[PDB]
Amino acid sequence: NTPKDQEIKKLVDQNFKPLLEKYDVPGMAVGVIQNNKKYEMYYGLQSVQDKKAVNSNTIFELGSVSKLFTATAGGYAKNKGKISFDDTPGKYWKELKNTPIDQVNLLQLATYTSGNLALQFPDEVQTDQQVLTFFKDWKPKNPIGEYRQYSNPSIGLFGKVVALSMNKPFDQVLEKTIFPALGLKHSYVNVPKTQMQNYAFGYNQENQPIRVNPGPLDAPAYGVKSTLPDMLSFIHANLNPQKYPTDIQRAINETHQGRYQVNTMYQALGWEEFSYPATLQTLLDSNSEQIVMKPNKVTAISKEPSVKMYHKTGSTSGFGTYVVFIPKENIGLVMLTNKRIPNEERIKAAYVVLNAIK
Ligand SMILES: *[B@]([O])([C]N1[C]=C(C2=[C]C(C([N])=O)=[C][C]=[C]2)N=N1)OP([O])([O])=O
Repeated sequence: NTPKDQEIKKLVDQNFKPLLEKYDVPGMAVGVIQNNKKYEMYYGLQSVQDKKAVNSNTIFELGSVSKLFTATAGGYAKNKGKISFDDTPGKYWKELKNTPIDQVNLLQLATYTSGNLALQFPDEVQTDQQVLTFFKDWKPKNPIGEYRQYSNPSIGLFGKVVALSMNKPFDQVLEKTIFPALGLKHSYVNVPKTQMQNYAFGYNQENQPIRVNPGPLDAPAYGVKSTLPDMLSFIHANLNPQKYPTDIQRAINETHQGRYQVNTMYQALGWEEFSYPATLQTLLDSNSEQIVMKPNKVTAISKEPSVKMYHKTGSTSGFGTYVVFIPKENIGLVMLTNKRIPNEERIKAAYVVLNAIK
């Protein structure tokens, strides 16, 4: 009676479109993939001052969704035998050998359980020497492996170690190896001069234009930029790993493996994992201030569900991201905004749309 493309458009209009007015968001891209059919919805402006409309070429900052590519790079290196998750960083970054940080394994760095790493490096840490000094001077606090504290330095160090293991800088690992293996054409650590015209401005809480600041180990933690079509291709790879070459197939499957529990949230590699079907409140609880900002004692997985779903939020000063996929239903959703909106609104909108689709 109404074509599938129009039904998805109507659901996204009902649930995502009102957030633009509510939070004064200049631009938004919402993608759905179902049964290998991609649906792209674009709203508003990539640049207010240049009057440039959001389109399929628009490049957004992914923020912490960048961690999913770092995790994928880690999975790739492990399954090629370049690293083991039981290894310590000193094995690859020789200047960390026999330092206290060398008592933390790569899996613990990737999944934020060092027991003494905060969300950000200190502001003063900028250069490679300052990053090295920081990790050399690092001392434990909580028992290693027992406490989850969401941390850019933690997965940043994991990223740097993965890069050393593949004998390339981290930016080249993604741009030359991982992005091409996933078939991504417009995904960047460094947006080249020829694509700056497609790079959206972010907008802060006063709707002033801004972009991400350079930082220590930024690329592996929050430094990736992508388009809606690329992020839908990335969700396709996660929904259909069997259709990709062996190396990247095993990489993707590695990122789906739950490592521990924090109540109903299973920490996989980058991805957060949930028993499917999941309640809205289970997905909302995953990004509570308690889980995101504070240390939490982890428990061993005591119930492994047969059927799972996965999501990840991402924010920079000027951009919001949300990606979610459900293997059982062969469906996923990407939301990109050039203004931060509350995580709860991203998760709720996606939940209603993915549960409403026939
Ligand atoms: B990640 O996005 C955690 N997160 C937020 C940021 C960040 C970085 C900047 C910047 N200009 O460097 C500004 C604001 C925020 N880095 N890492 O995960 P979630 O939990 O979705 O915030």
